[PDB]
Amino acid sequence: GTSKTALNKLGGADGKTEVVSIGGKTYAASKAEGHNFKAQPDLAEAAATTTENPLQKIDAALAQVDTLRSDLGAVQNRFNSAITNLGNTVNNLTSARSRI
Amino acid sequence: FSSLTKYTAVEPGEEASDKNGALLGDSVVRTIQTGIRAQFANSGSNSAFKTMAEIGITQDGTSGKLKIDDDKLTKVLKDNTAAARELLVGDGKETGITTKIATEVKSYLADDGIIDNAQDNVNATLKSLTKQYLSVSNSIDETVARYKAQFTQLDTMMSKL
Amino acid sequence: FTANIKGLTQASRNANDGISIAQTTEGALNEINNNLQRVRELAVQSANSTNSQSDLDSIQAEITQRLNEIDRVSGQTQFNGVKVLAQDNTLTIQVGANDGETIDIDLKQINSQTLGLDTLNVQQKYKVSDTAATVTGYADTTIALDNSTFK
Amino acid sequence: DLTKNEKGRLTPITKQQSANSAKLTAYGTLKSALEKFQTANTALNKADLFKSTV
Repeated sequence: GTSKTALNKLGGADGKTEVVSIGGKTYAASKAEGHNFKAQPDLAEAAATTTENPLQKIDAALAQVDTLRSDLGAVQNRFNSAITNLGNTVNNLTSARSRI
Repeated sequence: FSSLTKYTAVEPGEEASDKNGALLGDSVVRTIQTGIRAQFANSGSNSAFKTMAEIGITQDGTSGKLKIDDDKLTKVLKDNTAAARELLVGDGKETGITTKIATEVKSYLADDGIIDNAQDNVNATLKSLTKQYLSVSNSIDETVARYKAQFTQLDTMMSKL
Repeated sequence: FTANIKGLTQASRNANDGISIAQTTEGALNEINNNLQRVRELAVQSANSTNSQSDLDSIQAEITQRLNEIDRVSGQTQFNGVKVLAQDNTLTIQVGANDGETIDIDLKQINSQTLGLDTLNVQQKYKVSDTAATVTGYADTTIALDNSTFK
Repeated sequence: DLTKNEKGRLTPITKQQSANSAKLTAYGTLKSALEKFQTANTALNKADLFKSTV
């Protein structure tokens, strides 16, 4: 909660973003405010200058999409199994109580 | 597709909800949506503009609606229609969005198609559930027969008194 | 059995949480694929050098800013404590004889900004035109003559 | 106990068949959608129409 006067690096595509460096790591002051430090003590930011080779970044993004849809399918079949199991339990118990 | 999403979240405080979503317990439509959206991303164009970037066809920020820029699309098409010709049409024989979409739809309508297989599995599942319904119905009939026998017995006992 | 009632209720809410996970994963997938479409659009637009670099930089800045906006609005929506891009949490279904086997789901830190897409810049930095001895502006000062000598 | 038994026995599995029927109807609706995309594709895939200079 205490603002520190310190040397701030360049950040952003234009470089006009005035990125404050805290603890030796540069954190973008634009999104630093309003973010919970407890969840992510050291978030990633735009480094100095630029990062080239966009092809591997696009490949990583599409891999992320693929793993997200795979996780979605896993969750889908998981709660489908849970739902069918609980429905079987419910109908078995209601048949039993009708019999009893 | 966004209309196919039916969900009513419930907190632990309230009891169980009877209503079930129409498209729930089924992920094949989600797979179809993902495949359609991915194929919509054109990358086989003969021109260097593989993407529809220069034309101005922009998808919505949060959803798949094409927030088309009317003035941008108009100014681009008055700039050059050849870019549009070479963008999605391509060669016109095999390359192009329309060709692959049509081929995959023709695959889907057939027996090997994923939608046809999904509906076949659906009818098989509902026939198994109909067999279960028959089993439960005959058990109900037997139990009701016993209950009616007991009711007639009670009537006879009350008549004796 | 009284524990049966609470077990059934919590199992139903766990299934509802799983359905919410599926729907929010669909929402996240839609958002990230929209972002991917925008990013490949930007890459194709910036591949050609005929367009102005200032417009490309402005578009890059806009892409980064609304990517930040969508990431933060996704990370500030936490209902029932389920959310993927923000926190690491493990959820296990209770084995109260209702479920044959208990399954544990882990929601880890999953974000696209780690991949470094925001770090990208379409235009390489150029050296600024430097003027020597421009002699413009001033510096604010509060110094004054010494009190003792002046007095 | 007649009312409880009846209420239990009327609709034990009907929700599953209703869900299956709703899924079939959704399949039909998406089938109609893909037919309208076939119509659109037939309309547009014509490569000569971009040559119009009337």
